[PDB]
Amino acid sequence: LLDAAAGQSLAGQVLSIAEGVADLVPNVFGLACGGSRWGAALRASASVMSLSATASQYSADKISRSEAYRRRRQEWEIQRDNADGEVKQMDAQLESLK
Amino acid sequence: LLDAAAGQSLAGQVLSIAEGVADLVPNVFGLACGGSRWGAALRASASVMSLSATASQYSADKISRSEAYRRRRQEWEIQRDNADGEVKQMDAQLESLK
Amino acid sequence: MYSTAVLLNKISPTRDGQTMTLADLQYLSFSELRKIFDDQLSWGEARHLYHETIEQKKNNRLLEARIFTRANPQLSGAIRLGIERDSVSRSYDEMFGARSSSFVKPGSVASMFSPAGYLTELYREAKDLHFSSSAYHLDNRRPDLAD
Amino acid sequence: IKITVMAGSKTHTFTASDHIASLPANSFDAMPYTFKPLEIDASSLAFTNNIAPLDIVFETKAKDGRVLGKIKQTLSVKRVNYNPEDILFLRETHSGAQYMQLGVYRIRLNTLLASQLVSRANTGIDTILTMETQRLPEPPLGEGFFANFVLPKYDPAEHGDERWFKIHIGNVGGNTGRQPYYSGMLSDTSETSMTLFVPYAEGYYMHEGVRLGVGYQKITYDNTWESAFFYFDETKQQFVLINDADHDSGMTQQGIVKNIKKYKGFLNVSIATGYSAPMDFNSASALYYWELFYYTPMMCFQRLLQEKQFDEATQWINYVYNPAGYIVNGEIAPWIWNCRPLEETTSWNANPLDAIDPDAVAQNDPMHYKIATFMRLLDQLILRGDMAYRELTRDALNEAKMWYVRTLELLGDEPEDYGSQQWAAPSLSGAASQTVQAAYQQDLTMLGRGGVSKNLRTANSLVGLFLPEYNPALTDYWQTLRLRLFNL
Amino acid sequence: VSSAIKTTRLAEAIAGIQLYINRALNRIEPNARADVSTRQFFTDWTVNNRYSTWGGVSRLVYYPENYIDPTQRIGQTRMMDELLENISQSKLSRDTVEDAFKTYLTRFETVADLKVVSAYHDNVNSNTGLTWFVGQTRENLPEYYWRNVDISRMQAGELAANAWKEWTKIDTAVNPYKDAIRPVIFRERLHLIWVEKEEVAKNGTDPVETYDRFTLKLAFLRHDGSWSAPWSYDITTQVEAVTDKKPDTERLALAASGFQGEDTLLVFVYKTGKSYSDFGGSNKNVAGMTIYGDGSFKKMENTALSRYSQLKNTFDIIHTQGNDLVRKASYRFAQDFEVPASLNMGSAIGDDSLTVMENGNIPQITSKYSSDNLAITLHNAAFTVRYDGSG
Amino acid sequence: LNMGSAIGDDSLTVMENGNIPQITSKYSSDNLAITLHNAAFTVRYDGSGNVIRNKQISAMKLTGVDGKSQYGNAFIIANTVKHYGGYSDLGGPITVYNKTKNYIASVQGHLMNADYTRRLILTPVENNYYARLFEFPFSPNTILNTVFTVGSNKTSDFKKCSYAVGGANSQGFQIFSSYQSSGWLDIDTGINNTDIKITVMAGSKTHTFTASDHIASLPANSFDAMPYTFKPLEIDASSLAFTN
Amino acid sequence: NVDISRMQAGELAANAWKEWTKIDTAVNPYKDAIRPVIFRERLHLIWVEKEEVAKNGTDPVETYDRFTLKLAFLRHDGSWSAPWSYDITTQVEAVTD
Amino acid sequence: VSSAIKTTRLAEAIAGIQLYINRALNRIEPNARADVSTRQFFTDWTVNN
Amino acid sequence: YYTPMMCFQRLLQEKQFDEATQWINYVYNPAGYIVNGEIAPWIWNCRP
Repeated sequence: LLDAAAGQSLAGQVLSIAEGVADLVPNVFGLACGGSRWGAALRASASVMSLSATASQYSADKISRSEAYRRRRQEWEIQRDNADGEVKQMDAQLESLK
Repeated sequence: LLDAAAGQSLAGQVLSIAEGVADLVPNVFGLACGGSRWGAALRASASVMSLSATASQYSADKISRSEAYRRRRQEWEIQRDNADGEVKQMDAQLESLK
Repeated sequence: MYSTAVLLNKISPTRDGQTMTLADLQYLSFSELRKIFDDQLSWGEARHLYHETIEQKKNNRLLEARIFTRANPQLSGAIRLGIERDSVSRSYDEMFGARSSSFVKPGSVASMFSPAGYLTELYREAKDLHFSSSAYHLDNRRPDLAD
Repeated sequence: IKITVMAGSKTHTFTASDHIASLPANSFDAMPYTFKPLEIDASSLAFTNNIAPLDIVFETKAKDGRVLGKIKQTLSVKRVNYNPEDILFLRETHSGAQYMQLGVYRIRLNTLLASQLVSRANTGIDTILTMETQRLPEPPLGEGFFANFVLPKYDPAEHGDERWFKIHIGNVGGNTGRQPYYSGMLSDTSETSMTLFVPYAEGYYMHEGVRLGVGYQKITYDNTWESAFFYFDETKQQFVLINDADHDSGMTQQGIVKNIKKYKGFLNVSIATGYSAPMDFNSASALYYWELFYYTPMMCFQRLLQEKQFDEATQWINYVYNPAGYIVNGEIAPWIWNCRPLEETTSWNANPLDAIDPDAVAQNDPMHYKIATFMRLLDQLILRGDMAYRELTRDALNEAKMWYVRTLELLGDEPEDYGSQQWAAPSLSGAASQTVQAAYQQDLTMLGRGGVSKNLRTANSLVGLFLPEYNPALTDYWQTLRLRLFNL
Repeated sequence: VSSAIKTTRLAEAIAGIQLYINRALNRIEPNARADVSTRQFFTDWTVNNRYSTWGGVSRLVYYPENYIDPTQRIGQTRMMDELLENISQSKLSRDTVEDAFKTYLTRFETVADLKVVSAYHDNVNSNTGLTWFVGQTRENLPEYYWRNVDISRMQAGELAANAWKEWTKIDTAVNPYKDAIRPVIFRERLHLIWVEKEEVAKNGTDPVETYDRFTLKLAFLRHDGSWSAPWSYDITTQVEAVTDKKPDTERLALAASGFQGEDTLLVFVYKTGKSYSDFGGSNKNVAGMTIYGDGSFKKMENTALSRYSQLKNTFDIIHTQGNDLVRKASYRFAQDFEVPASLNMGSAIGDDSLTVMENGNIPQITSKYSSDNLAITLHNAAFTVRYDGSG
Repeated sequence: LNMGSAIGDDSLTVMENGNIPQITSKYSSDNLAITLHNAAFTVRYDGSGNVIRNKQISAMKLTGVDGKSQYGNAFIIANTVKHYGGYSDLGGPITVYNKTKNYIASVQGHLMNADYTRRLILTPVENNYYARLFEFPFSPNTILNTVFTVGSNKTSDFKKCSYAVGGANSQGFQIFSSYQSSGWLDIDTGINNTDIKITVMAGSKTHTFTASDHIASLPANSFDAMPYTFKPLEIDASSLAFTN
Repeated sequence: NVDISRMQAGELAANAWKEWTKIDTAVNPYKDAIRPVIFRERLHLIWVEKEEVAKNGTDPVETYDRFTLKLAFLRHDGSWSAPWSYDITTQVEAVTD
Repeated sequence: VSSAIKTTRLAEAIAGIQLYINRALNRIEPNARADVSTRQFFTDWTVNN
Repeated sequence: YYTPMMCFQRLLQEKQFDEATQWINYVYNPAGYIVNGEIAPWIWNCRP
């Protein structure tokens, strides 16, 4: 799901750029004309920067939790190995006891 | 509450699309006419992508915290079993002592 | 774009006076089929016969599975209330007798999934990996395997 | 050194003597040959379904006779066809049904089930996942009528060596010949009854009306007045069966005709009046239908089971299967499985073995979904008993026994091994024999269409084949129940 | 080996044959039959080389129920994946599952209530190939989906359910005029083409006159499933011409056809009628555009317009018996027959591993149907012979 | 209006797909007219799943020795049947006695051995060959689902014979398989068209429509599905008790 | 909503009533022209909206009121759909003179 | 069962009737009355068992 | 070259041995490569 979130964040960069291009076209006509949003392109480039940062943060969280699960498994393996040694030690004590 | 947050994030997608449709219609009239927001539809599609990403992150947190509680309970089960063995072991030691 | 009946006719007979059937080509790869029948078949015809053979192979496998699934003695069974015997199931039993009901426990040599079954499949396909002229032929280096 | 092409019956050959642009340097290293443009008269190609093959061969042989290299290839030539009766078009009836038509055949494209689910959802979801909702009718695909056909029991004397049957359609469009319309298999125990939809348009039916006849091979009932004839009566404004019996005079598409004979092959043919067909679990909407009525309840059952919500899980799995039946209108329903495609065993996947997919196999034979659902119910019962067993109280132990006994009563008595001791041990080469494999596959292919068993019994000494194996998961259920009852 | 290790005769035979197969397939022992080593059994050697994995794939056909998972399945709908996420917690109330199911029903209604609006068949005839559809939602929102079906599977008008494909949502901000949106395939990938109508006025006129501007848009599906930024073209002159300056009272119609032989996209704009005459000259009811591989366009003249007249049988028409609209699927265009533009022969090994034939191909294949005979020309057919053994 | 389905007597027959697709109204003058269009339902011989379903219907479905049909005849069948003994549990001889033609139809699932001689034996003891009251050899030795032509009226003898035995040898005795009988039920499969009726009540008035008069097309007379579709039912609803 | 079939002699039990539920769909009706309605077996909300518009290309610029009818329905999960819109200006001017 | 396990007369009667109800509702014993098996007690058998 | 190798290493690091083999076979396979139903003459499937 976190990987999907990062992909969805990046999926809006193309649309944001297209919006800036579209809003550069004048939109009022007659004997009062104009209406272009001059900074529409600049806002679009600022938006793709924000989406890039958001996608990076989602991707970093995905990897961070993944490696946390891996180190958690490594601790479980040591616990398993300790318990296996416990059984072997006690089976040898049975030989001593008898 | 996290599940509610994810649902609310997705609940704004329909409204975002409708806003882009509504703002495509020209809004100034007379002998100087126009006023359509050309990139309104493109912005709406970009917005739902962002809302989709936010909902995905909220859902991921809900599931991650839920499984954390489950692994926490599994550790409690091992602790309970260890304590049960302690009592049984010490009751066997009492027979040896007497 | 071809007719499988005509293509089988173009290769018939299969050295035994019979109309070469699709089941007889189980059996050999597309490269084998193109090489052995390089004279009678074009590239498109070889592809058509190979594809039709595989589809016949899959359908026969499904038909056997359909019969065995309903003939399983384990499902009698409150689930037997919703099990119906097909007409093809009765025709199979008239031909093969008690075969459809001769289930074996896992771990028996007679099972189709037993190590003996795996060994049969390995031997069937690896038998012809070398020509009979070669000392590397399976039946030459180890003549005991065939018996 | 020649290039040869085959276009139907004509064969063109181009050799290095005549059609070489520039000969390459004569050496042991790479010798690239490039040819002049090859002009091919492709006018005798066998066009089957508007496509024809072109065979091209590159061959170079030394004077030894060795093939220095041979490459075979086939080219596909496709004929453009924009004839109106061969062009796909889309229509939408006033009832809301969308269908795509290619000549005679019409295929439904959409679904209208969503509107009828709203009223069901006004009550609980118990009303949505019912047999009644799964049998809801769909509007017809444009103008036409529904006709009921009944076919006889299989009779080798009348039908022939094989039990299959084909139904053909007659005077539609401009084609007067037989077009395939439906296919199936005769039953050896009872009759087979079907309801087909025949399309209609103004001027669409030819002289005497449409034909619907049945063929069997060794006979094909499409002589004069042998197929069923239908026409649309402009006066009564309804469809009429022309030849339900012998008639010295009757009205048809082209006015009155004289000698009308009853149809042959069918036991009975009639017109279903006001009939609407229930929704098809093999249509273009089959994926969404299966998810709504089977896949979703089983997913909710599994998740609740994994969280030990046993009572809530039972409610969800009872939407598809319940051994105690289903209460509809205050009565026990006659059907065994509440999921309609399972009760009717509706296949909706024609190529399950194209890839390794257990679900695809189960979609081809929904019988496996019956077993899978049945085993899931056994899993819940055993888990219920195990948790009750662990509470250690007398009431808990009695509850555990109840669950285990109910599980054992659903399974029944486990069977013995029947085929192991009668199995003759073959040699390794005998089991891998190609003749044994081919003989068995021949019987399976014949069985897939016919059922011929001349010299019925297969002479038990004629077997080196392996035998089916019991399901290890089911035998584990019996093994578990035996151990639990022993300890109790 | 030491005498301590034990085995069985069948187990040892399996081990021996497995070793022999590995040596033969990996070219370790010479004179291995290259034709036999390509059997389906040896292609799947990654799972047939072990008794455990071989048994797994063989039992799947007979006992698939041992591998069915009610939570994952090949083909699971996105809405089903959403439902699984909503009940992935550990505390599942009865009401919580009901609420999650109601969310699933909301998605189900949206997809179920789709209605097909246009179709494209990716072949020169209706005998083989895939038919692509575009759907529209009942809700008052410009949401569009797409799917396809393989009709080469068809037998007597019946189609297996697996021949169909899931509805997939288009996320690219499409706002088409009326129902003028349809799919098309060229450059071997799915494209979406539609027209949009906006209200504009001419600048510098004292009587301010507003007019409708018609824009043709074209976008394609990218490798990861996203949609590209659309190309836009002005087709106002063509729209007014074919509708007799009455776009409101007539039905503007759009048709797109892929001319793969020339790597071009043919776009037609026409007035919906009952029948259509040939294109160009006296017929002003049909206008056309040619879109090239890089997005440029060339408005069609009368000479080029007449070249595609037979495509009129794929246009939408009005039924004579009652004014019922009958849409028709557009088709890929070819002159008279479609023949592939090239064929690569590949390579082949000569006798005794002494010679090899290399780099065989026919770069150009053309067609010519004059009178009633078809001529096929193979240009620059070539191959190379060389003395070489395959390693 | 969707009627639904219903289970018949003795779990022998079922009624399916009953509904009225269209219902119209008309208030002309001061009387209300209700029309039920295309009312239909189907009757089919099918048990809801038991021994009665699989093996007794299939016994009746067999073609008679006089030639096919057997539908519309009277039968006597066992209420509950169970496997009792024998070498193996085959499908088990499930015998049905045809009263109107004096036939005995037996049904099996599998046979033990093709070469060994097999016949039918009906005996009230099971292990006593010399207590039998019926015995018929199989017309082919390798066949199930046949009919045997008792010849006389021996219903009383048939009711005496429990323990239907299908092994039936004298190579010793050699009981291959046998089944129990429990109780006995009498059924007639003949249907009268005047008894297939739809009846409606509107206050004090009662309308009755049977298959004899108001049927559009009569269905094929067979053991399988028989769908009846009626002509439009015109109902005079002017005596309804309108409460609130 | 309330179930009035429960009514006995004009008295209504409290459980026959239903909780107030908030509508979240951006409704801006003109005056009090908003009401519920049931068709297709689900709750719909229908209302009219008033906007101030002028006719293009007229030297005396004349403003007029534009009336739009909106219709939305409650979906399965409790959300509201995008409203259908129709122009009813001619009907409004006719009936209100 | 072994002689080690104990019970009471009422407890054994409850266990016996529960076993009979399960067999009757699940179509394991023939001639079960389908009309009686739809009583409110048996519909709520998920909590009355 | 670089992308199939990267996928091989990641699958190998996660012990997905069968999937890793499929990716590394895009560049090297000792058993050859099937092209047009025949074993290809080249030893390495990566052209450079």
